[PDB]
Amino acid sequence: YTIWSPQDTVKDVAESLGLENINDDVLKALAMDVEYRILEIIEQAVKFKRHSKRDVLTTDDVSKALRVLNVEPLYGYYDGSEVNKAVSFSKVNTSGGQSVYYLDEEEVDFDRLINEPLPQVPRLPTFTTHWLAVEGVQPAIIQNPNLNDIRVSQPPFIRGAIVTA
Amino acid sequence: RKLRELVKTVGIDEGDGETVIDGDVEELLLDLADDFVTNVTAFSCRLAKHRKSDNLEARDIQLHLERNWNIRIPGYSADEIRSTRKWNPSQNYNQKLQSITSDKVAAA
Amino acid sequence: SASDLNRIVLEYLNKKGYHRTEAMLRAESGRTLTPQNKQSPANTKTGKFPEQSSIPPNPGKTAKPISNPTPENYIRAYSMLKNWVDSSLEIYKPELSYIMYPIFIYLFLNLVAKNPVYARRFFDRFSPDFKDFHGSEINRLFSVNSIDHIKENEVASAFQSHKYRITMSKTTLNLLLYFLNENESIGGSLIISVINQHLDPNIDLKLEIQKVKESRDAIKLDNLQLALPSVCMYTFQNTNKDMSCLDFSDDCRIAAAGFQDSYIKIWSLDGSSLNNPNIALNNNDKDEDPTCKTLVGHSGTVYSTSFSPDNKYLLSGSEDKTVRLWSMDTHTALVSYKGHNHPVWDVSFSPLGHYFATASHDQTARLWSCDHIYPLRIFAGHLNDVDCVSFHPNGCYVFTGSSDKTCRMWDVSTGDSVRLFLGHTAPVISIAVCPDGRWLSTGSEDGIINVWDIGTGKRLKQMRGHGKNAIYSLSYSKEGNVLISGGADHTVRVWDLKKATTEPSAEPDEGDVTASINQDIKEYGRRRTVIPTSDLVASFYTKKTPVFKVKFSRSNLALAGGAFRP
Amino acid sequence: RPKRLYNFVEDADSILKKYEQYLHSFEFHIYENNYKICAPAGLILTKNNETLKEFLEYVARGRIPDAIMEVLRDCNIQFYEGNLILQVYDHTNTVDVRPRVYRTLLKPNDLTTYYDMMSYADNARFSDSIYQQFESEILTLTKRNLSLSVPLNPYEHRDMLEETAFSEPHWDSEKKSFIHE
Amino acid sequence: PRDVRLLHLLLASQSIHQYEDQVPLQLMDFAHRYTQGVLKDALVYNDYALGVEDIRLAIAARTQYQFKPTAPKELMLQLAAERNKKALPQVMGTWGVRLPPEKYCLTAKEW
Amino acid sequence: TAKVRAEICLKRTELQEYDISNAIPDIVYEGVNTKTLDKMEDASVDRMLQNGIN
Repeated sequence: YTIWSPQDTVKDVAESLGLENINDDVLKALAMDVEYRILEIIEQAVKFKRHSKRDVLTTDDVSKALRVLNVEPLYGYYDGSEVNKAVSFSKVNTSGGQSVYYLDEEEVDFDRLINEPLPQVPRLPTFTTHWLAVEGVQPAIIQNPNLNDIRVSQPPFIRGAIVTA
Repeated sequence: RKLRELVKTVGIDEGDGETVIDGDVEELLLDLADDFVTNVTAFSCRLAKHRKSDNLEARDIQLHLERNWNIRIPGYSADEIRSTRKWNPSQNYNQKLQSITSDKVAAA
Repeated sequence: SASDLNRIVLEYLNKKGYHRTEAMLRAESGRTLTPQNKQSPANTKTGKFPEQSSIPPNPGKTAKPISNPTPENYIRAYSMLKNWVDSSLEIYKPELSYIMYPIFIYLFLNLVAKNPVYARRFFDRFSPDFKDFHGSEINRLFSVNSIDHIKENEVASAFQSHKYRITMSKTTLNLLLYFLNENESIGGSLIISVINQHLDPNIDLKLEIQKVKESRDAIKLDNLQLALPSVCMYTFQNTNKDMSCLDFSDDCRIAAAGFQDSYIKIWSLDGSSLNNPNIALNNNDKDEDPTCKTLVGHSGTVYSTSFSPDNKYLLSGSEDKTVRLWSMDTHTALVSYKGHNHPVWDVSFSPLGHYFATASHDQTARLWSCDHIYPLRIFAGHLNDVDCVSFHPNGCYVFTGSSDKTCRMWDVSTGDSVRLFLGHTAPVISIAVCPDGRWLSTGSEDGIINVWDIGTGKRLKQMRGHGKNAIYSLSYSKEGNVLISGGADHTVRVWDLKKATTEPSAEPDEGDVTASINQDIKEYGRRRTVIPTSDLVASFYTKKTPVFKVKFSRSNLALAGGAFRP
Repeated sequence: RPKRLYNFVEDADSILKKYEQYLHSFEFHIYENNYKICAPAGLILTKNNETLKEFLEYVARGRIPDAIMEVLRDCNIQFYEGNLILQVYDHTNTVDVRPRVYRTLLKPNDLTTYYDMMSYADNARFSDSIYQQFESEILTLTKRNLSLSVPLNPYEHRDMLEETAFSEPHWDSEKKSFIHE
Repeated sequence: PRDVRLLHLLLASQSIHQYEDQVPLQLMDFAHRYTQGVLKDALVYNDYALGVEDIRLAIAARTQYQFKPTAPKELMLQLAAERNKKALPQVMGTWGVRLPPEKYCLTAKEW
Repeated sequence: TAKVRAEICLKRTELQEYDISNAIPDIVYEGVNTKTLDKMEDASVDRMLQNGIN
C-alpha cells in the first residue's frame, strides 16, 4: 500500500458511484495514484508559499497550485474575517462498524446576514527604521531583541546559531 | 488551400463583415491540427487494444472524442458508445446518508 | 560509485575524441582552482570602463580561467578633472580656477588634430564658463576646425612653440599629481602627458612622477582584514502577511514592495514629497499624499520587483503572466512584457541596465530587453522551476537557481548552459556572485549557504549557521568578500568567505569567552541543534520580523528590510 | 595554484586551424542536382528532398543536428573534441589538372548532450542524478575559456565621466519624454 | 477523521509543520472529485471492452490536459534551440533603459 | 566633568560626547509608530467635536 487508504476512503467513493465490488489491486493502484496527485498539489503549494514570503501553508497557497495544475477550483474555503487558521474542522463522528465524519453546519437566515455590521479595517501600511547594528554589535534599543530570551522562545532549527562579535 | 475554405465557412460576410486569416496563423493552426490527429489516434489505439482486438475501428475514435473532448459527432457507431448508467449509489452509501440525516435531525 | 563515474568520463572523452595527453591535461586543468586576479573589481588605476559600442555581449575571444595571469576620449578625461575641481569652494579653489584654462586649451588643440567632431563637442561643452575671464580669445578659437585651421590662428600656432607658463605651489602640484596618479586609465595619464609635454610648471618632471608613484606604492593595504557592517533595518508595520519581497533603490531613496492584492507600493525613504511637482504646480492639493504612491497595473500577485541602476524605472513581475515597467517619475505603467505562460518569480536587470532576465514556474529562464516586447533567449535545461536569477557583474553570463537542488551558468549569446553546480539538498532560493567574479555563492531553503568557484565548478566550502529554514536574500561587500545573508529565521548574518580557502585574508595575531560556549550549551540536544561553521562571525536578530532584503550600500552600511509579522 | 600553462581552444576557426592536416570526419559531395553523404575511406545518394533542406540549415549554423548522436556512435567515425569536421566537395566548380573543397566545423549543443544521454540510457539503466553528475563533470572538463572579469561600473563613478554618457528622462513643456526604439 | 490525521502525517512527512485547518479538507475534497471522475471514466472504459489497466486508461485520459507534464526537458531544449538560433540584436550604447516604439507601449491609449 | 576627562586624556596617549565607540548615528527619517495612534484618537474626538455629524 501507501499511506492514503487501502479501501477506507477510495472505496467509499467507489460506492458513491454505485460500483459494488472491485478488487483490492484496483484500490491499491488507484489510491497510490490519488495521493501522488495530492503530493503533486502539495509541492506546487510549498513553492507558492515560499515565493509568497510566508511560513504557514494557507488555503490560498493550495488554491494557486490548482490554477497552475489546471485543476477545477475548490470553491468555499474563504469567508469573512480572514484570520490565520480560522478554526473550522468541527467534523462530527457517526457510529457503525467503522467511522463516518460528516461536517455539521448550522443554517442561518438571510436577514441576519444583511443586518450584520461590517468588521474593523486596520491602518494602511507604513514603515519605521532603526539600527540593527552600528559596528557589528546590537545597540539594545527597545527595537532590538535581548539574545537570551531567544533561547526560551524558539528552538535552534528555526532560529539558528547565536554568535556575537 | 483548404484552411482558407475552413475559415471561409466559419467567417462569412452575412451582412456584418468577413474575417480572413494570415499565414503565420495558418502555420499555427496547421501545427495544432497536426498534433491533434496524433493525440486522438494514440489514445484510440490504446482503446482498441483494450478491447482485445487488432483493428482500429471507428467506435474507439468516437468514444475517445465523446468522453474527453465532447465533440459529439452524430452516429457512426454512436449507439454502442452511448452507455447509460444511472449513477445511483450503493446500499451502503444510502445507509450512511440515512445515518448522516439521522444525526442532522437528532442534533436539533 | 564515483570511480565508475570517473571511468565513464574517461571512456566518454576517448569516444568523443580527446587524445590521452589532451584528456590528461584537461583533467589537470579541471582540478586546479581559479587563481587570483589582482585587478579583481578593476581598480581605477589599471582598470577600464566597458565599451559603449552598440553590440551585444559575447563571451568568446577569451582564454581559460585556469591559466595564471590576467581611445579613452578627451571629453570625459577632462570632465573628471572639471568635476574634481568643481566640487570645492575650499582654500584651494582659485588656484584650480587658474590652472583649468590651459589644460582645456591644450586638450582642444591636441584633439582638433585627430577628431574634428569630438573637438566641436569638446569646445562648446565647456565654452561659456570662463568667457568673461579670458576675453574674446575663445571667439578667436571659433574658426579652428582642422589642422590647416591651426595655421590661421597665430596664437594657436604659437601654442606649440610658446609653452604655457604657470607658477604653481608645491602643495597644489603634489595635489594634482596624487589625484592624477590614483586613477590613470580614466584619463589621468592622458592629462599627465599633456601637462608634461605642453606646460611649463614653475616651482625635470618625469622624476617627480616617478617619486609620486614610488611613494604611493610604499604605503598601501596588501591583505585586507574583515569589518563588521552597520545594518539599518526598515520594518513595515501594517501588512497583514500580504507583502511579498521588496527592494530598495540605489541612493536608497525609494522602496518598492509588491502586495498580494496586485499593487506596487512606493515609499520615499527620506519622507520626501514623491509627487515630482515640476515647478508649474497646477492643482490637486485636495488629494491625500502620505509620501507614498501606489501602482495598479497587475491582475495577479506581484512576486518580484527590481530597480534599474539608473533608478528611474521599476520592473515588476507578477503571477499574471506579464512583467510590467513603471516610470518612477510619473508613476504610471509604460510597457507590458508577455513571454511567459506561468507565474513570474524573479526579475532582475543587467549590471549596465541593458537587458533583464526572468525566472518562472515553467522551468525556463528568459532573457529580455527593455525595448523588445518578447524574449531574446530561452534558458532551458533545469528539471524543476527556476526560483532565482542573477547576472555576472559584467552582464555576460546568467546564473539561475532552481528547485531541483542545483543552479546553472548560462552563456548569454549561445543560450546553452556552461556550468552546472551540484551539491545542495534543497531548493536554491537566492544566488549572488562576488564582485571579483571568480566565486559564486548561493543559499537554499535548508539554511545552508555554499560557495563554488566558476573555473573548477566544485565546492570550496559551505556555511552552516542559519536555521533549517529559508535564506531569503544575499548581499556582498563592495570591496572584498564579506557575505551578508538575510534569511527567514529573523537574523542577518555575516560571513567570512576567505577562511578555509587558500586565501586566509589577514587573521589577527593574538581569545574570547563567548566563543565556542554558545553552541556548547546545547540544551535542546546535539542532533537537534545547529553547529556553525568557522566562517560565521556575527548574527543580528530582528525580534519577530523577518528580513526579506539585504542591500549592501557603497560605504560599509548595509540595509535590511522586512515586514513586522504579527 | 596551477602547475602548467595550458592552451585550450573553444572557437570554430581556432579548432579548425588546429585540426588541419588531419583526416576529416564526414565526406559530403555537391554533384549536379543530387548529393551524396559518404564516409572517409552502398553510401546513399539523395534527390533534392526536405530532410537535406533542413540539414543544410544546420551547416550554415555550425552545429550538429540533435538526431544524429547515437548513430554517430554506431558508425565509428572520428570525433574531434566533441566536434566533427564536415568536408564539402562542390563538383560544379571543379578545376582541372579536383572539386572545390570546404572544411567547416559543427559544434555541440545542449540537445546533443541530452540525446547522447538518452542514447546512453538504452543499455546502461542509470538514474537521473548520475546523468546530472556526468553532465556536470563533462561541462567542467570541456567548457574552459570563461570571461569572468569585471570592468568598472559606470554608475558609481558618475562624477568622473562625461555627462551625456547616460540617458535619463527629462521634463519638457507640460509633459516628459523617454527614449524609444 | 482518519484522513485528516493521515494528511497531518503526510504533510509532516514532507516537512510541512505549519499550515491552516481547511488545507487537509481541501486535499480531501480534491481527492474525492479526482477519484470519482477517474472511476466513472473507468466504468465507461470497462463497459466498452473492473481492472487496473482500465484505471490506467482512465488516468491517462486526463493526464493529457491538467497536471504537470512528464520529462518536458527535451521539448523545452528543442524549443530553446529554435529560439536561440537568432543572434542578439544591436543594443543602445548610451548606458540607460530604452523603451519600445510608442505604439508598442501602454501610453497612446484612450478611455 | 573635571575628574573623568583627566583620566580619559591620560588614557588616550597610549552626557559625554567623545567616547568614540559607543555612539549611534541619526536617521534622516524614521516612521511614526505611536504618535499616529493618539493622532487617530483625537481625530476621532474631533469627529465627535463637530456637533454630532457622522
